[PDB]
Amino acid sequence: TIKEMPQPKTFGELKNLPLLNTDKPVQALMKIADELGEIFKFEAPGRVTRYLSSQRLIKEACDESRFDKNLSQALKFVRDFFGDGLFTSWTHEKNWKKAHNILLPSFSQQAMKGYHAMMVDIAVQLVQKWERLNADEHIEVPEDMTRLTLDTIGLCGFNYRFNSFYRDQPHPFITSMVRALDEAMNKLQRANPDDPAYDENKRQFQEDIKVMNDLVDKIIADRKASGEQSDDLLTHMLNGKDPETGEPLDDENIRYQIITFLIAGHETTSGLLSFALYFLVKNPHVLQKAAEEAARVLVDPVPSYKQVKQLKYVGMVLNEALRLWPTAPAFSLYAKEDTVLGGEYPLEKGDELMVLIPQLHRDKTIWGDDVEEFRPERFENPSAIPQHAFKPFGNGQRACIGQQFALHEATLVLGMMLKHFDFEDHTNYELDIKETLTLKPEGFVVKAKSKKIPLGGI
Ligand code: HEM
Ligand SMILES: CCCCCCCCCCCCCCCC(=O)O
Repeated sequence: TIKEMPQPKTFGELKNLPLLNTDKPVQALMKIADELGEIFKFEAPGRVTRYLSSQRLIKEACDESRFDKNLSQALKFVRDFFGDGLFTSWTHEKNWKKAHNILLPSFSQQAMKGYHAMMVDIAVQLVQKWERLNADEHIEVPEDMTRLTLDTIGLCGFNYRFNSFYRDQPHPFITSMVRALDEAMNKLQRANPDDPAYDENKRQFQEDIKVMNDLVDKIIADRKASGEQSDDLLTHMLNGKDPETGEPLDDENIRYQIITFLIAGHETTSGLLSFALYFLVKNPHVLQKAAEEAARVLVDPVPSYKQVKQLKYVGMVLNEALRLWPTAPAFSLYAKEDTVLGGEYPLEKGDELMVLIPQLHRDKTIWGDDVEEFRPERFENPSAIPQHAFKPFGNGQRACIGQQFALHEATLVLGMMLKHFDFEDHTNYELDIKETLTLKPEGFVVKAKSKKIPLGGI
């Protein structure tokens, strides 16, 4: 001995399923995890997942020799349109490593230096929009963040312009992405999909996916012509060949990586830049500190690569935002063999472990008692932080390929936002967190008066 494991309330045949009959499943699971602690079992009709909340257990699950990435029920649903791309394939699925190798040089420090110019293009457009608002007006934060993040990935990665800033409503691709992620979440809590009560759902689902796939076609079409060709993420998808297998990617898989990187390459970064600004307005002193570093370092009209790299405190602000609200709030692992977790819990081959990231980031035994407060200075000495305490970019070889992309874009943009503007929480915003598997504040609005510093170029 050995336990034994805590389980939340059950509802007969459906077991734990009713508990997440909410538009906010992750957040509910955090509250469940507040009461039950480090580990709890969740069972739905014919599936069982153990949710982990503590560093001492999550460090173990992060042992790549014992546990490997698992497609959760969530990821299996996302696989309907993510296909067999990097996010939704098994580690030992031929197409994972093949694509990993092929696409990896598109995230090397030399690619970032080359993505910078286009990152600034989109950032300048956002600043300009904010500069051009009338005094009677406010900024819709996540809406504008999504505008930036999608346009950024679309240009740096595909040399395609979404022109999100030439639209006052969300881009159709986003509307369709949100509806498709929204359904994926809503299949988690129904376990009766056949029912023609869900006939309209799968009709709109297929409608959304076609909208997404129609865009990919335009992206590929634009590439074939072009001429003055770039050397970006798409160029590697078409021309790169994998040393191990000696193979290029097949067209079926390319289509899936375009959809994967268009979605996973912006959505969570949008959430990050939203949550980051929110915390900064709720915490006006750290904002000031961030504004000072911004102003001191960004001495040119347009930031260089080296200058973003110098925005140290901004980096800490984004990390602390990732601590409290990691925008991809969970990842799944399975036991490679029969094993015992933390000396107390016996697991069978292929049992599921969901890492509840936000709860991991609130483990008092790691972060000290003040876990709920926003304090970027925690990351002044990361060496003190134990291994596998901070995991907002996943784990191991299945960790986020686009991590430095997200951060660099988020650092540049937040840095520029703070140089050019003073922000005001005019409505005194109360945090509502929308759940689309990913996490993002809903209705978060602010006002910005211009610091009237000039811009433009590069
Ligand atoms: C704050 C911004 C971001 C967050 C919080 C984030 C979060 C994550 C997490 C938690 C995983 C691991 C998934 C899992 O274990 O199931 C992951 C993997 C991945 N992310 Fe990100 N990500 C971010 C930015 C990006 C960007 C900008 C891209 C595209 C350039 C991207 C593309 C991917 C891909 C392709 C994988 C899976 C790769 C593989 O398995 O080889 N991510 N991300
Ligand atoms: C942009 C890529 C999207 C991939 C999804 C990443 C977010 C992790 C999944 C969160 C779902 C958590 C809800 C619990 C689901 C359940 O057990 O029923």
